[PDB]
Amino acid sequence: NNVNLADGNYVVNRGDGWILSRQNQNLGGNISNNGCTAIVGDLRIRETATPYYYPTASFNEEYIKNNVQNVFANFTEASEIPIGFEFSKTAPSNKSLYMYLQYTYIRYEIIKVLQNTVTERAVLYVPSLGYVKSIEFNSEEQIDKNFYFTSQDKCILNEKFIYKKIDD
Amino acid sequence: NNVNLADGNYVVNRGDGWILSRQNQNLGGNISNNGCTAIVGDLRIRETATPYYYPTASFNEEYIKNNVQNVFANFTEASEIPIGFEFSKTAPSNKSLYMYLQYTYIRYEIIKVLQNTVTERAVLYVPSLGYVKSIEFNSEEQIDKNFYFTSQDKCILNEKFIYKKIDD
Amino acid sequence: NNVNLADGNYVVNRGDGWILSRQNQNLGGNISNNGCTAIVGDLRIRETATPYYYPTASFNEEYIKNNVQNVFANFTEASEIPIGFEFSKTAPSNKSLYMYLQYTYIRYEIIKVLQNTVTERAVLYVPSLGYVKSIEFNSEEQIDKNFYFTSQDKCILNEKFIYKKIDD
Amino acid sequence: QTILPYPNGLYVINKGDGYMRTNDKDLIGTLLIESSTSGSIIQPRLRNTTRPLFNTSNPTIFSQEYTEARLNDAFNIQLFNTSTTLFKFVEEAPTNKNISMKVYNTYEKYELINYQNGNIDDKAEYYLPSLGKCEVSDAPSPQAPVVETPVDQDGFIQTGPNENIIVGVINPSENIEEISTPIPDDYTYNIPTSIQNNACYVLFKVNTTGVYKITTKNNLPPLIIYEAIGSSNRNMNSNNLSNDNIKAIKYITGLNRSDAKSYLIVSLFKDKNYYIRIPQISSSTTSQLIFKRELGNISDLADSTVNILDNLNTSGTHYYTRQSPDVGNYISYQLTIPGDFNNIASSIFSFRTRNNQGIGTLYRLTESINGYNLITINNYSDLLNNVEPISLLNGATYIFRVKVTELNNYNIIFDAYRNS
Amino acid sequence: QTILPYPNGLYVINKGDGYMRTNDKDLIGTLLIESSTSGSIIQPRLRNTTRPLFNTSNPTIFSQEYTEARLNDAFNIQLFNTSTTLFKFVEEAPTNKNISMKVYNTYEKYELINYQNGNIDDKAEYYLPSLGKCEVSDAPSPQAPVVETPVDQDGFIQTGPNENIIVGVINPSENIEEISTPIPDDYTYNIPTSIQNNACYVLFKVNTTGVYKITTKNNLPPLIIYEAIGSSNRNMNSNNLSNDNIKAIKYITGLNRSDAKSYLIVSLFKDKNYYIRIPQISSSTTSQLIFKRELGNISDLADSTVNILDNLNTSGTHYYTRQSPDVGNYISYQLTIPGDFNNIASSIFSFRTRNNQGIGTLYRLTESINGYNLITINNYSDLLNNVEPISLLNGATYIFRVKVTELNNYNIIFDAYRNS
Amino acid sequence: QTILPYPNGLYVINKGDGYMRTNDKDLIGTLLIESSTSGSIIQPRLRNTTRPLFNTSNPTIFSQEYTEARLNDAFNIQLFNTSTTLFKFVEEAPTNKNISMKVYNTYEKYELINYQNGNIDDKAEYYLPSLGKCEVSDAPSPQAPVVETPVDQDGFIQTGPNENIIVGVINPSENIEEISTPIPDDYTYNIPTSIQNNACYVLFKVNTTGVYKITTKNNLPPLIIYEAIGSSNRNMNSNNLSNDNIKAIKYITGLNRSDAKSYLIVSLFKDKNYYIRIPQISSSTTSQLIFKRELGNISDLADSTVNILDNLNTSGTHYYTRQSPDVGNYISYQLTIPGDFNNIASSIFSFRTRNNQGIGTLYRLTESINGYNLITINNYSDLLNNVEPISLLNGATYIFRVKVTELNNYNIIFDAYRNS
Ligand SMILES: CC(=O)N[C@H]1[C@H]([C@H](O)[C@H](O)CO)O[C@](O)(C(=O)O)C[C@@H]1O
Ligand SMILES: CC(=O)N[C@H]1[C@H]([C@H](O)[C@H](O)CO)O[C@](O)(C(=O)O)C[C@@H]1O
Ligand SMILES: CC(=O)N[C@H]1[C@H]([C@H](O)[C@H](O)CO)O[C@](O)(C(=O)O)C[C@@H]1O
Repeated sequence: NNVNLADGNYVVNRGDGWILSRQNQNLGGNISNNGCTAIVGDLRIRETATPYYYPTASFNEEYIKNNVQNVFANFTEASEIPIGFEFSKTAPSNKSLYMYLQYTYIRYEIIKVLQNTVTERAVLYVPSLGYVKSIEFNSEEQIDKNFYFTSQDKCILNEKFIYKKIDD
Repeated sequence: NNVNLADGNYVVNRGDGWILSRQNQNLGGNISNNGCTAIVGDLRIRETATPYYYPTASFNEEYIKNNVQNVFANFTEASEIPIGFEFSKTAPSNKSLYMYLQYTYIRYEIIKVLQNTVTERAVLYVPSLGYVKSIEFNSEEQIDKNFYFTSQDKCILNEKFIYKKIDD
Repeated sequence: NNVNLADGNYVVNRGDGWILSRQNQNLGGNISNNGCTAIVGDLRIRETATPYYYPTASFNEEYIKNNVQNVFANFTEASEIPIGFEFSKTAPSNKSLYMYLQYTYIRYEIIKVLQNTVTERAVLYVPSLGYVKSIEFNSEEQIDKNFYFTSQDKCILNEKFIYKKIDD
Repeated sequence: QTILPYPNGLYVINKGDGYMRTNDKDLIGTLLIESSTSGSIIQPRLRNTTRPLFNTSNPTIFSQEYTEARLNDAFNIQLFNTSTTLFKFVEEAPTNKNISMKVYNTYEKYELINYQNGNIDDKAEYYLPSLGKCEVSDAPSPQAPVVETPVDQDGFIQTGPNENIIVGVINPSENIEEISTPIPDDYTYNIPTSIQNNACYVLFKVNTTGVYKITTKNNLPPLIIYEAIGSSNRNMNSNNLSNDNIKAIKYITGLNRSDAKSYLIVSLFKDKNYYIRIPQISSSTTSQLIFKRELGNISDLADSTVNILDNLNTSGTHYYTRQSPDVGNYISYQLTIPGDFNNIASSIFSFRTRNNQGIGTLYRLTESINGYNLITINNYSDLLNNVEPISLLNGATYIFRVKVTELNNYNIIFDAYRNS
Repeated sequence: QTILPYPNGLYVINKGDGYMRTNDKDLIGTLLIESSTSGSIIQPRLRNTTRPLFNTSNPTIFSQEYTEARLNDAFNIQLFNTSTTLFKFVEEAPTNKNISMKVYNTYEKYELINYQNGNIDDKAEYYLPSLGKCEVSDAPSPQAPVVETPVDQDGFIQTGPNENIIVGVINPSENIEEISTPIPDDYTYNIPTSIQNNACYVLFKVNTTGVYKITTKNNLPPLIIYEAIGSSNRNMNSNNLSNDNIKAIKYITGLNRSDAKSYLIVSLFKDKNYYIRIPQISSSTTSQLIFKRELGNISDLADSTVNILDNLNTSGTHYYTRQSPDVGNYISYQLTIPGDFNNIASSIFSFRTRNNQGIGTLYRLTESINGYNLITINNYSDLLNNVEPISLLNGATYIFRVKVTELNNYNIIFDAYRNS
Repeated sequence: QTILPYPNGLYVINKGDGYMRTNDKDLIGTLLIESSTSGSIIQPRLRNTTRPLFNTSNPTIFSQEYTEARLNDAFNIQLFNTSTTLFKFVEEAPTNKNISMKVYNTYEKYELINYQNGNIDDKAEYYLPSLGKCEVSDAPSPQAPVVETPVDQDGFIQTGPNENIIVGVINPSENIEEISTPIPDDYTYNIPTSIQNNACYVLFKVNTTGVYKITTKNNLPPLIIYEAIGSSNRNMNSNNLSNDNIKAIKYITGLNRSDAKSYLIVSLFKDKNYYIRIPQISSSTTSQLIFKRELGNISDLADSTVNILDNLNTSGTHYYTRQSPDVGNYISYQLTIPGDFNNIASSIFSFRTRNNQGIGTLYRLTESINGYNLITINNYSDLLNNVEPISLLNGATYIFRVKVTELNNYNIIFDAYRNS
């Protein structure tokens, strides 16, 4: 929780590749076998690509939005233009392949700091792209709970901390 | 024509992969050569995917429809959602490839039986997917009539006989 | 400039694959690296596929159009139907790939001749398809001016001279 | 200009795929694909509208709409200027050479003909938009010399595989009578008075698979019989013919020549539907269609018109001109030779054909054992100017079967030479 | 019919992907892919509309809309009958054999249950449209014999990987109280009068990570405590609980049985949000929620209900029936054995369980050093019909911890046998 | 801050592709592609709208619309905020490692400048939406330490290949005169009175390919000549210049400095169209444009301004400051040295440049043989502080040609030193 920077408010890019807790399988999954190539994708548009604001007393949604879109990517303007992504994997011979899709996100924070630690923190998740997990299976095989389910938000890439001081 | 089951009326799934007589080349064909990959496909929707009812005195179209859609797939509900299929083949080096497409169908029957044979039979063909035949050729080569033309309805897969008794 | 044919007016197909001066990079370009497959394409429709008429005193646009479309392809009727083309290339390992797209054209001429040379000439460029040039690069590498820029109209295929006499 | 061995009527011929107009009139475009690059041309059906082409010899009768209705009768073409089918061509160029990809629109050529007495009286050509053609080759040198070449003749060229599928269709200006009840071994059908005004078809099926003799009363007029294409399988009821309004028909045997007094010997199957075309008869007295199941070896004639030969009391030349069957198929002739029956051989006979070559089998027809029987008298390898005499018993009935082996002319001519 | 080791309430269980109806009710279709050919079936989302399936045991309470609201609480499913996701299957057939490609629509099965006293009182099944199933195999012989087989029972089959993810959700007919200020080491919360009318949850967090004793005044009623799933990270303020309205909850410990006088010993973490469910209390006098930070080895009990055992002055059988914890988890019992405290061992005790097997640890609870302390007296490998006597000092307080090892029954029964 | 060796006017410079804003402002997103998996990011143009970026130094003159009109003049850019082009990136991860795919939108940077006396007076930057950038690398460890790094400066970075294509465009506030008739070997064009109010261009072509002397009456003002880019091929008529309204122009030679009395020696080609810019002349007496075909070796000067050097009767320093040609190109100086012509060498001359280095060739200009002739007197390898004396005949006319070899300054300075 320690942060080595001066007193004041900051907007920070925490990076791409964040996935959210409990929504692992919301988009569904895909089953194939015996050398079949399975493909899953999505053309994200505004009606299915919803940003998640977790605001705070001093930092409301409009405040998060304007400061993020001024320094980093304007996700409102970008949302008007459909963009596709897809993943493919070939099922192995004589075995079955399961493959499920979930949205990835850019995590943004707006933090207040007193020179030792973050005092306040609002969070914004902007829809980015997607991520597939796959597993080989058969009907008799039990598999790890944690494959299907993420209990805490995490980043499948390396986390980042790129900062700008608001009202310097 | 013999059928080993009790007296009464039945709805029966005769399987997928049926092709219809005299409509082999209705969708057209495709010509390629010299290592080219040729692809043909179709996004079947309601305006080009027409079911064929061949009804009978006791079994009219609405009677065929309702009994098929209650036991087997609801093809009316399914028809509202576009679905694509395509085939591809690479033309050989220094030779030409011809490739033609035709719709495949699920064949359904509604049969009346007296304990030795089918007394009555209505038929329904529901559009399923498609099937390509291909042939290598040159301008001088004559080829079999039966390649271009199917005179009697047949199934390119194994035929099935999955039955349910109507009004048990 | 010499042309071995009788006195009179002619419509002539100069072939496919013509590219126009100074518009090399109008459609933009594409950058990839490290074994990535880059794809660029276009579904040409009427709003982005504009013909270029360079008419003359005796041969106006309507005169060029009608005589070309009577003998050769009716490009007005063809323009109503969207058609796609695309190119792909895999970027090399540990190097960057640049790839840019430009429209190709059928060049048509209507020429007046006096039995030694072409006295008059109107030109029509009909949008055909497209053409990609690619180059491997790094940030420090200088590259030929002529890669980015065509100063005079040329044909990337062999030029043709297929003629018909107007009003014989 | 080939011989069409078919009776009068309407035919839709699929003359193949890969047709396209000359002078790059159907060129979509050309891609230059550089080495180690892939190129692709797509028809993605973002619009469903297609552009069929059509030509006709008589636009009032064979109009586009009329031709389309026949194409539907024949091949069940549903949609003529809308498609949801896509086609695409993809090609990677090798590491060493550039490649040229030329893509064209193409058509399937359907030909509608009105065929009368061996002539095409009316002709329409319908070009159904198809799924394209791609020609790839080594990229041409841009420095290649420019050859001044004249624009070639306006029309079509065929770039697809050879094809000629002929399908007969019911003439929709001729009424269809239906015998709903599958006919028993012996059936007589009274021809209604509408036959006075135009020809008609009678749709029927047989109760029991077998060989049948089909004829009018007094063996005139001649009959034509077809099979409904694709009627097998499909809907069915016990004692009722299931009409699916199938108008695509396959010619079996029969002819149009009005003086050809005859009957048909045909192998008919229970699971099929058949059409008999009865020509217009201007008489005021009712005609009949007579069906008679035949057991025994008269099945040797199966699928054949049996022409009854008349006025043979004179000696020498006796010609009979008839529509030739196709190569491999039968035409037959029945002969009751003149004179009273004891066991004297009547003025020796010699049998030959004139236009078309054929095998030839002579049978004596047994009249009243318990049903008819054929006794093979002699076979002939070639019939064209054949002169192997044979002595037939006066008063006896003989049948000569010709299996055609070369089709030089629309008509086959048969000569029963009566020698001494 | 498995034992669900959870308290009363609402649960949404994801029972896995790859569900589909029987009798090819979800078959998209089959491609026959010839050797050296590729075949593909695409769901391109040209329409976004999907068709979820739904069944319910009571349609008035567990309506589709209500079930959807719970699925949102649990998994944050946003869209129930619209999708922009595509799926596609592609397969090239080998050079030697043809291949069959069968593609189906599939669903994820979500199950909403109202769980009361170890029974499912209300049950709804929501089938969320998923991203399909493809089965490829060698193309079947078209000459294969046709086996007449009856249509099998109407319903679903599962073709995806085994899955059973249980997520508790807040009962939305029970109000949520919030302690906005992160609680200090010692906190007392006055339960408002609305508790007279229905149960409630109290949302809170701790200021300092540690082990805590949670109990009502006089240890009745029993409490249940859950953790909010996914509350970590996310928004934060110094001295203020950040509510993100997270309604997905993970059960920690506690039970419903109304006579189970008890307290909770739970390991709570600063970065998390917790929910305590206080049941309905019909009394007119105010009840309190007491939090007390515990230092020292009472943490051995961490995440356990501690059941206070009453009326043990009689000797022999002393049964106590309680909701069994899951395999690997704790249930604990506090015993102040009868008699006055000197150092005489009170009528020897023997400890056993009845339904479920478990490990078992006996501690003496030190009362007043400087904070509480547990001294391990003895461990027991198996508890089911265990009869190893132990002599406890009269007037002393002992705690017996059971770590469950086999879950045969919803309830675990504990017997404190008082021997002589 | 490079030297632009061009005359005054408007220029559109394509400064390359692959431009993108800092701080991931143009990031579409990142895919983590697991081993043995393919990942893909698509821009499918389901909407055609694009978002060009634009900055300007003066928004009233160089407005977005004005800049777009210049981009059209230069490169024929048709559509500025709509595209039908698609781009896609596909990548399979190896069996052993995961891969990261980062995709960005990109732009082509076009720069519009108003260039006056070696300064940029007005500057606009137009960023045309391009076909993207993909960066793949080994997937980063999710456990990688988080380095706190400041957001870097707002602006663009270039990630595409180095490019700097300069294209001049006609100043659309200056009228274009056209000589429709291809000029013969000798032509005189009367400059209309509008030249009093602003500069103009005269569009023309030559009847016969050759070298030409172009000058005003009395050699003032100086002229600039350009070539129309892409005018070759295209429409044509016998004795008529075909205007295609091509406004993209390539500078050949000429300069703006108002006191530079001169003429042009240029190699002009029959199949091209040329533009001469005549500056504003405020005089009330009519000026003329004089074309004169030159046979013979005055072609050595081909594409050069020939500066007539004045007031050289004094001895020593004689500087002349002129717009420097680019490396490899010519600037020339004509000298009629003072004194009466017999055969005495006039006060020895020494020739040097001051700012820019160059080769240097001294010719004596023959006046009246039958047309002009150049006799090479001497060459000089380097011109910067060159002091090799040469004795020229008084009254004779000499031409000194400088081929530039290093471009240090916008202006090249020429010194004709008159020694004794
Ligand atoms: C009454 C009769 O039997 N007429 C037959 C005649 C003569 O027998 C033949 O011309 C003389 O040899 O020939 C035909 O007209 C003929 O050429 O086909 C057929 C006709 O059936
Ligand atoms: C007052 C008291 O302590 N009652 C306990 C009783 C008796 O002790 C037991 O039935 C006799 O052995 O048992 C329970 O009802 C039980 O079965 O769970 C629990 C209850 O806490
Ligand atoms: C009348 C004349 O010829 N003037 C020339 C003068 C002088 O000769 C020079 O300054 C003295 O050496 O120089 C320029 O102004 C100069 O610097 O470019 C150019 C001009 O052409």
